[PDB]
Amino acid sequence: LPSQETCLVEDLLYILIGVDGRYISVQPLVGRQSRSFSVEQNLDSSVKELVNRILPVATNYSTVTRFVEENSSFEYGQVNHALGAAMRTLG
Amino acid sequence: QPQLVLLEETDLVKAVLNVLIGVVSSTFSYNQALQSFAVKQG
Repeated sequence: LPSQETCLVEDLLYILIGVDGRYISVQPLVGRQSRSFSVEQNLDSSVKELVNRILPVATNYSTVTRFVEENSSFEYGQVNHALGAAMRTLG
Repeated sequence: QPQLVLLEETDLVKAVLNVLIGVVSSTFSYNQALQSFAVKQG
């Protein structure tokens, strides 16, 4: 059980950066604007509810990274170009 | 009604730790129909 927990905390660490995890695969909705995470099967529902409350922070991180990389497609002189690049400083 | 032989005491002090934060343990089953926690009966 604790080795499978240290299994999880590395798989948690992989999705904080915006990177595809080891046992958590990412299914793109329209290209990962909203990420449907596929976590591995459980042999214990105790740790399943622990990872379930963590994944909304990567759901919200996927929207902002989708938008600030859409600002490269917004490549003009506009206030959206300076807003999202300041959002990249927060990222 | 009998179910089976005893668990350990160190498993108990971790199961009470999970129900306080709102996470089910191996002995806790959250029931959405009553919005309550449920321990096994026996």
